[PDB]
Amino acid sequence: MQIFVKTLTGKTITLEVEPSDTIENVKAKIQDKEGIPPDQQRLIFAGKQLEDGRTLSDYNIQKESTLHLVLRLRGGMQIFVKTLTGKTITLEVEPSDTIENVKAKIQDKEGIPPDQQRLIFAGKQLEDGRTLSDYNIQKESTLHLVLRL
Repeated sequence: MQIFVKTLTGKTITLEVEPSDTIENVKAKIQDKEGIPPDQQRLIFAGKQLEDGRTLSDYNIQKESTLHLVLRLRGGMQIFVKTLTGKTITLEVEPSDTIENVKAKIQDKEGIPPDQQRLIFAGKQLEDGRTLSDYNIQKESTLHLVLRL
């Protein structure tokens, strides 16, 4: 089971894969093969950005499927969002971003509706319309993420 990951310049990276291999795994094989760090890699198939926690079968990737690899330099503001199971999810954000916005980023990466997310910082349940600066959330600050009861 071969798949083809193609870069902007039409460079092909060919990968031997299995249905139950995750996207994180595919990104690791790319790092191994090309020297590109997984955190700079974005993978696209059927016009969908592919999520680390999902498998190739999840996305209906079969033999000789073609994926597109898109690369990012990255800017200067990350925060950590931490579940009480200990999964740390890192996010690229700006001071003027609202909690609503962060919650939409969490939706993408985890599949959790915003109305079900509770974000906690400095011991407070964070409000959707207030900003990171409002709460003095800074570079490499950690927010707790917990579910609606």
